[PDB]
Amino acid sequence: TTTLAFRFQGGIIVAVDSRATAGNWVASQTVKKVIEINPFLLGTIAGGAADCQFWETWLGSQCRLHELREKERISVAAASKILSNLVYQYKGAGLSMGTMICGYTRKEGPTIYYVDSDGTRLKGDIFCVGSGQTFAYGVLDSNYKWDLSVEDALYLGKRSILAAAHRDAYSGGSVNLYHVTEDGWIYHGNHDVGELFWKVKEEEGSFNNVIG
Amino acid sequence: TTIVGVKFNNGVVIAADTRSTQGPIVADKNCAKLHRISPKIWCAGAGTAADTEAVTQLIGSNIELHSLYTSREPRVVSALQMLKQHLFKYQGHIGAYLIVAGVDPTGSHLFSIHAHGSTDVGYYLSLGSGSLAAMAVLESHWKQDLTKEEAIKLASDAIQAGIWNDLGSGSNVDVCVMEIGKDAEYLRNYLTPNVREEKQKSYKFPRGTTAVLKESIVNICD
Amino acid sequence: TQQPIVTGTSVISMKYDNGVIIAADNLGSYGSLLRFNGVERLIPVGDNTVVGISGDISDMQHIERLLKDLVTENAYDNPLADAEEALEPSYIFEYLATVMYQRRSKMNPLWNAIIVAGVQSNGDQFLRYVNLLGVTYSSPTLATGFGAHMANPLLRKVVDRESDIPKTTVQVAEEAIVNAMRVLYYRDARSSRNFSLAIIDKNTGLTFKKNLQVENMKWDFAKDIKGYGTQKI
Amino acid sequence: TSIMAVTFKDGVILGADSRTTTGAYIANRVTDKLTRVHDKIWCCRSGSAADTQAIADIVQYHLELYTSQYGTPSTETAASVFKELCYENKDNLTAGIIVAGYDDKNKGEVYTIPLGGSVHKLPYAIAGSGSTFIYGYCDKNFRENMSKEETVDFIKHSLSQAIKWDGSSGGVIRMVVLTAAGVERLIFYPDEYEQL
Amino acid sequence: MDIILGIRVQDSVILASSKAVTRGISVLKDSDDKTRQLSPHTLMSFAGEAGDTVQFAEYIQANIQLYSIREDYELSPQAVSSFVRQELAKSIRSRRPYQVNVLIGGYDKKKNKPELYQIDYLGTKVELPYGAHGYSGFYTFSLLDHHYRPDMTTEEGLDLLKLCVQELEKRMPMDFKGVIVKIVDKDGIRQVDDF
Amino acid sequence: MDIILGIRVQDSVILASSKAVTRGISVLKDSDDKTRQLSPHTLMSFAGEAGDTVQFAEYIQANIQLYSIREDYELSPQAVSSFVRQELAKSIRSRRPYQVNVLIGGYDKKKNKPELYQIDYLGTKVELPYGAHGYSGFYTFSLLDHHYRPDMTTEEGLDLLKLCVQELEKRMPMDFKGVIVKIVDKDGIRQVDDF
Amino acid sequence: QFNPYGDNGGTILGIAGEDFAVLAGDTRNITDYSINSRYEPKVFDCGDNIVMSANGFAADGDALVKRFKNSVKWYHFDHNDKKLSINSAARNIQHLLYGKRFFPYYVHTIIAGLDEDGKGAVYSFDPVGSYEREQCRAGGAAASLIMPFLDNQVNFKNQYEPGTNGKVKKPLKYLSVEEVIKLVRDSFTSATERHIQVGDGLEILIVTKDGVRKEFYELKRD
Amino acid sequence: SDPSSINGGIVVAMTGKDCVAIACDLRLGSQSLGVSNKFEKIFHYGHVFLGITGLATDVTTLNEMFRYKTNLYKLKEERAIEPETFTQLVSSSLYERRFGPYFVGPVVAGINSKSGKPFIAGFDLIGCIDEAKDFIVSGTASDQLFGMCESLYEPNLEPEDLFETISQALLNAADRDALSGWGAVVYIIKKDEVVKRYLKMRQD
Amino acid sequence: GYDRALSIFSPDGHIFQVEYALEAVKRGTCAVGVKGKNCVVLGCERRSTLKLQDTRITPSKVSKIDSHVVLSFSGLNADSRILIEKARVEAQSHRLTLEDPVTVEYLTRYVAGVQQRYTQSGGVR
Ligand SMILES: *[C@@](C)(CO)[C@](*)(O)[C@H](CC(C)C)NC(=O)[C@H](Cc1ccccc1)NC(=O)[C@H](CC(C)C)NC(=O)[C@H](CCc1ccccc1)NC(=O)CN1CCOCC1
Ligand SMILES: *[C@@](C)(CO)[C@](*)(O)[C@H](CC(C)C)NC(=O)[C@H](Cc1ccccc1)NC(=O)[C@H](CC(C)C)NC(=O)[C@H](CCc1ccccc1)NC(=O)CN1CCOCC1
Ligand SMILES: *[C@@](C)(CO)[C@](*)(O)[C@H](CC(C)C)NC(=O)[C@H](Cc1ccccc1)NC(=O)[C@H](CC(C)C)NC(=O)[C@H](CCc1ccccc1)NC(=O)CN1CCOCC1
Ligand SMILES: [Cl-]
Ligand SMILES: [Mg+2]
Ligand SMILES: [Mg+2]
Repeated sequence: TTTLAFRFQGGIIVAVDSRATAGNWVASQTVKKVIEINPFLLGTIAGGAADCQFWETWLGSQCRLHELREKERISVAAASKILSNLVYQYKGAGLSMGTMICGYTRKEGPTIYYVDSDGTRLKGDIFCVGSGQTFAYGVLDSNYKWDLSVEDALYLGKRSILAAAHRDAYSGGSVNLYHVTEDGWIYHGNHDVGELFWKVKEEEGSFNNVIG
Repeated sequence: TTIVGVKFNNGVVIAADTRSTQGPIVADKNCAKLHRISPKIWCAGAGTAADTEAVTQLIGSNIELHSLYTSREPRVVSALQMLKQHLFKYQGHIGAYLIVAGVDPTGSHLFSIHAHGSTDVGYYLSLGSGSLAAMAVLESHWKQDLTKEEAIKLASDAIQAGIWNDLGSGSNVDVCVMEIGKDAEYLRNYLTPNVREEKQKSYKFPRGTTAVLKESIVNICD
Repeated sequence: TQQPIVTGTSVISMKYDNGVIIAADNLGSYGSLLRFNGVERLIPVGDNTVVGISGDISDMQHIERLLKDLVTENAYDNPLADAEEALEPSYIFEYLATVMYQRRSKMNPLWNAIIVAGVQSNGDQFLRYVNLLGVTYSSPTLATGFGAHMANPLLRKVVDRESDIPKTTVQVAEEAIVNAMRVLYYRDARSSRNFSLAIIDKNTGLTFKKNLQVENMKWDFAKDIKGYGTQKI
Repeated sequence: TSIMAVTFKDGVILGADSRTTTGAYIANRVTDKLTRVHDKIWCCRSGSAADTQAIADIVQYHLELYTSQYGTPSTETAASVFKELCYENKDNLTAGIIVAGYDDKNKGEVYTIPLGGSVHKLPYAIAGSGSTFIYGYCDKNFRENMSKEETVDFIKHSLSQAIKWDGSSGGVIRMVVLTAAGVERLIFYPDEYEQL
Repeated sequence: MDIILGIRVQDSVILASSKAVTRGISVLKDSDDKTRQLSPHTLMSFAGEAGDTVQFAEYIQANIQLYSIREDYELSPQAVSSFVRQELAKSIRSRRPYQVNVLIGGYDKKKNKPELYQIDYLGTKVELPYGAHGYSGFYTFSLLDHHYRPDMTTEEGLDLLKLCVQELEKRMPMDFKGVIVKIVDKDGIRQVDDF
Repeated sequence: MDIILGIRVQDSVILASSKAVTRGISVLKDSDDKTRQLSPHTLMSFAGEAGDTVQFAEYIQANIQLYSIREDYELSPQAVSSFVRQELAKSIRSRRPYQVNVLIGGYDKKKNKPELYQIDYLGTKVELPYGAHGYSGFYTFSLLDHHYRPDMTTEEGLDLLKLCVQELEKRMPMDFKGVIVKIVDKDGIRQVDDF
Repeated sequence: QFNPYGDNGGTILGIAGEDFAVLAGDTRNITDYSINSRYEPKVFDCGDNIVMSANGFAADGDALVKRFKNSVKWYHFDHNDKKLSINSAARNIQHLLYGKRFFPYYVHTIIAGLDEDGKGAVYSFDPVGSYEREQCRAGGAAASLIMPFLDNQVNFKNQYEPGTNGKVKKPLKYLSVEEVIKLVRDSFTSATERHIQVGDGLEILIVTKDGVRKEFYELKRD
Repeated sequence: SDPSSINGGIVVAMTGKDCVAIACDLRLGSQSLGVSNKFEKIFHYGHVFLGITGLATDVTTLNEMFRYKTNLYKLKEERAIEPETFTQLVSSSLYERRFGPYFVGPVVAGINSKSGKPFIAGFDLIGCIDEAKDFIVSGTASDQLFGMCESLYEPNLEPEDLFETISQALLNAADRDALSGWGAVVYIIKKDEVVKRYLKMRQD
Repeated sequence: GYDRALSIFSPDGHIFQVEYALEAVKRGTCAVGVKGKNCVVLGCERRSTLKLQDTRITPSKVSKIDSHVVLSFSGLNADSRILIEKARVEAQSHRLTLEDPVTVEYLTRYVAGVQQRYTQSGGVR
């Protein structure tokens, strides 16, 4: 996997690949690695497929029960901590989960929380998670500014996944984009790397290592 | 693999399947496991494919040089002795399991050799992953004083038992008959009971389906 | 986690036109030591089922007791215990298959391979296999251990598929089983000459044959075999 | 394996089963474990088939070369050559060999050579996996200066029990008689010896 | 030994190599030059097992310098890289192999072209527009995929290189104490003193 | 989690804790606050196994805050440190122990004295004038043995602390991305924003 | 030491059409190099127009199918005979599989049927419960052989429109039940040729709004 | 630490009507890291073509070794080596290193200049010859290639049609393997002309 | 364990034990709550039959549950301690998991839930 999400002037960008592997066997190219918890909360998944999917699907149920009981949408902090406290109970049992809880609330504003299976929980502006996280970091960090436009931010997130999809053997398939604003998350389409790479190469003039 | 050997009235017959595996994958569906050591001494091989081929060629080469040196037709016991001493020296690391048979001035012979260098004598023998399926048939149907046509039938039946019941064996049946006073006849693909059925569809693509980036003429000449 | 101690070898079986045949030798091996020679490894349940068991004998004796207890339990408050509500081969099998899998799932398996041979109430032949892993499968011929490697090939020459079952008589089928038992005596180092054979027919019922012996063996050719290559004497 | 050699009035008799195994599978049910290293010096082979054959082949070569130079070797000499191979290559060999031969001066002699490579001269010797089950029987029934018929019966009854209890032993009972008269091969089939 | 980078541009090859030498929980030196000049227009940076690296580099350097004297002629970067690969290809099946990864940057005077070769300890050679060994590649390759252009100048290459070092200094766990940068072109080899 | 230091001076306790959070070959965060306020005049820094550290710190924080509400009274640093030690002393013989090392800096309002306690994951407590956990101690202890005086001011303590961080930045293999410094005195806890 | 798992081999295949869906699987059951059965079905009708197969370790496969069949039964009892939708069944199966996260069912599971819009549906599961709806999926021993062929022939991957300079892709379209069965049969005959654990017979279950139909075809028995 | 799957890569060869085709991917990586997208795995010595998958250092070493041996062959024999003869040479050379082998999966392809017969062959790492009428496969996606070739292939294909079949076999197999892809090359070989085509494939 | 159902319904549809618990509250000292525009004030009565008291150490009538919530009561004094303790623990538990202090409604809902549980649990009054 490769997944990222960064915070900026116009909210939060979230971008992920869609590959799933069993060793060197490419099992799937169409996996959905953004879990839609509610209209204001997103969750990225990386690591063990079943672990991530099962427990973030479970997280959505816990968040639903919160707003039924409290008559109010759960905070991004509280949501992330439910998940982190869950995986901490299973610490040592061998769960493999690298997740990022992204969302907006009134009291917090746009917020991103990194959570992993060995119990680490971190608030932050930029995070890249997965086997190809380093490849995404390289492109993202070197082009990141707080004052990016919504248009430029969406592209940088897309381009960072594309970079990782190219170099990392265990990442690829397609890019799924999301934009989180004060009004909630907005889906910005599925982008197959098969067409996106050549489109980016020609227009941008990058990827000169590859035989054109 | 499945390989067998059966003695009869005036000679000996050996047989083998034609499957070659690479893990659970069938690499070759029609490989030849019957090897010629000398004109009238042939060898069926099971185990490590490269080793059975290599060890049989080496001994076959030295048998030829020996035959020229001594001005005599080579003997099966010479091939047997040279093989077992070679295999023993390498302590089983050369994974060749062989059924050695043939005719020579002494008569007709049938032996087996294992990777560690032990040899056995018999009227009927079987080696390889499907040796138990083959040996079951041999034990059920073998008798003393077999004819040529009976021995070929018994041998090919023993290989068939391996083909059907052992996953390590399959495809076709190779046979070699070595009769006294006659030329040895190598019957490549003696039986072919595993023919691929007609495919339901042709997958011939329309020309231009594959996307191309560059073309160029390659220079093979000087 | 176990290791098997006193063990029983191959159990072989096949279907024929009117019923099923099953056989197993009377040996209880203790490693390479052929320790016990009076061991019955075919156990009838009612007059329509025979359970053939290989592997650990202590676990076999446990299974005997379970089957014995199953007959008792079925008879309770059951006026039709010897008629419509009698134990079927399929009932007996599924019970064992449930136990075998439950035990493997608790990492404490019954170290056996079992073949339940019988005839159902509607006349259909029943023949199904189950082992220490809870793995189950059915086939016109079934065999355990060395039987799977040597018997099945021979028995499949008689009944290679479903359509060959009506064409196979009890005479032909028994002959193939007795032949298979001889081959196993030749080639299985933990086998014995003495064995038991059971026929469950839809017409003639259960015929249980004890104290059989492997006979008509070929050993004469051994005298002609000298040395291991050269040797002439 | 089950193997034995027994001295008696007229000479010595070697005896063996005919089973070769790969795990629990019987690779050969008609094996000949009694093998000739010289005219009237033979050996019983137990342990690795590959090792014992390799060894026996070398000993036969040595004794043939001995005979060309110094004439017929003694049974003791043959056992010494077996020992030298088994002892010096003890780390790489699995061979339990019994050496038996007939001299005219020394009559019948039996030397046994276990795994270690040590030599032991005995009136009779037993070896192989199935020998464990007949120590009691053979000790109680063996007598010195037996007749040919008595010694054949002693070996037949002994190997019959060894075969009966040892799964690694079976098939036919081969025997080889070594006397002044010459070399005689004997064979005994299951139908005879099993019901003893 | 950790970070070694290489970038081939229009008219030169630029090699950046980390200055830190660490053993245990101590940085023993922060001014280490992880490179040797094989010939006037060929430079080899190196990284790997302690001791092996310098021993191998100097052994190669000695052999190339011997060739230069014997023939009164400078070997091409392609020829040097092939010699180096063969040495490592022998090494890997030795009793104790050289655990050394290298980059060979050179300027071919006959072709008038810069050339960058990346060779690992197994003897795996590849000619590249940009290269890296160790964990460095996991950041720099994707970064260069984006920003690199084949027709760049040396000054543009140095800015592109600064961008790599900045990213490594931000995301790498270990402190590698900056880099020594060297440029290989038609005029030979020279070191950038202020980086 | 790596570097946590502590220096008790005349009238205060100063805790310095590294900002880096690393997993694998990536620094995930460079602004991490490795401390929790247990009470208005007691601060606990922590370092160790991922997940365990924060889980343990917050669990202690919750318990001390519960005590404060129940009794309407602040526990002494000595009492807090003894409670923490016992928790770790239980932990070590559990099915899965907390692998967390802590420093507890506090100002005792009854004694009018600063106090620094160093407790490891085994539950080994010691009161010290200066303390450190992990590899940090191998540099800082000898440095403080030399430069530390018991009658120093808070400003002198911060200069003494700068001297430690400089040495660590020079000789430590890993980049720990600087430290967050906090001061505990009679007026409570406050953070030095510019360090 | 006791190993609670085993490999019973075999391979399975699911393909979805516009108003139908197929779930195929060979009938061979094996352990190591022995054949256990030439006809042991592992594709099952579970009710509510849902077909299911759990290929891998047969004991776990049978246990899972048995439990899901039972889950369907109790779904009817607890919710007024309501039809279990394919999407609901999939989620239910995830909880069955993940329920044994720390002692898994060693199986690749595939279910097939029709979604609530009446369109063909195929879902696939890993051993611990991660699932995904797809037009296409092969599972089991020969999945690596069959799957890329399906990508090419079902989803038209790497196929471009002739003469468009590799710029226009081959347009996606649903396949007829006749065309799908051709691809299934060719996939299995190809897999039988090159994989030793695949053969004997092929059993296809086709699911339409009318019900569940079956089709059987012979495969090579070597 | 499995030599055969560190660098990754694939080679496939097919026969047609009076022609052969051999094709390979372009990836060279170090496990997950993709390093080079120009690493060709097919070489040629005269009219005989050799493809090599496996450990890249050995791919390079063996190419240089067979160039060495075929050059001496040509000087002494005064003719180009034929595919049948070259196949034997490869087998000899590999088995020479029986107990310390090159970690490779070579594939010979070419047309015999005397008889005009199309010829292909494969080997294991210790030199066992795998001759075939239809096709030979090799590399980290060999399973995938076996599946594609066995279904897509048919005998007596024309060069233009054969190109489409082998190209689709390679591409769809490479897309199901993480360590293969990153570009591809296809050689179409006729009796006295050879066309080399670079394929457009997904770059992930 | 003591299982007896002490709180049960009577023919007229009343739970007498709950109603007799109200009588205990009616016996207790008066407590008053008044909320203004920007504040809340909790007034409490203390009976003056007890002289020679030590007002420093005597348990105060108003208790802090957290730094922002307070709880006063009327009725059995010993019973009130159990509710206050449970509420104080839940207040810290909420801060730990939700990373935010309890609302006054939530804390009330919790305390009320505890009181309810004791009206249909066996063995308790
Ligand atoms: C990038 C793409 C790769 O790391 C991402 O990190 C993705 C995350 C996405 C899918 C959410 N990770 C994976 O794809 C993940 C890698 C992985 C594998 C194993 C453990 C941890 C991480 N892959 C999986 O989870 C696959 C997904 C399937 C193929 C759709 N599942 C498996 O590999 C399963 C379950 C593994 C498992 C985990 C925990 C306990 C038991 C099992 N295993 C198999 O399918 C085994 N199999 C048998 C023979 O066929 C080959 C595969
Ligand atoms: C029956 C069919 C047994 O299944 C027969 O015994 C035949 C004998 C015939 C071919 C003469 N045996 C095989 O087919 C034999 C089975 C086997 C496999 C592995 C070890 C021993 C026996 N198969 C082979 O020898 C193949 C021949 C190929 C298909 C041309 N070779 C391999 O499978 C090699 C094994 C090489 C080897 C080296 C050192 C010691 C033992 C064996 N394996 C590979 O090439 C696998 N791998 C591919 C990726 O690259 C690295 C190696
Ligand atoms: C009785 C049977 C036992 O003492 C006799 O002593 C005979 C002696 C006669 C034959 C001269 N011994 C054997 O039959 C002997 C038993 C044995 C087995 C293993 C080590 C030492 C002794 N059997 C063999 O030597 C067979 C003969 C073959 C089938 C022709 N060889 C094997 O079983 C080989 C031997 C490999 C070996 C291992 C250690 C030292 C020397 C050689 N083993 C295998 O092939 C392994 N086999 C693979 C299949 O799974 C089961 C094990
Ligand atoms: Cl022997
Ligand atoms: Mg990739
Ligand atoms: Mg077969």
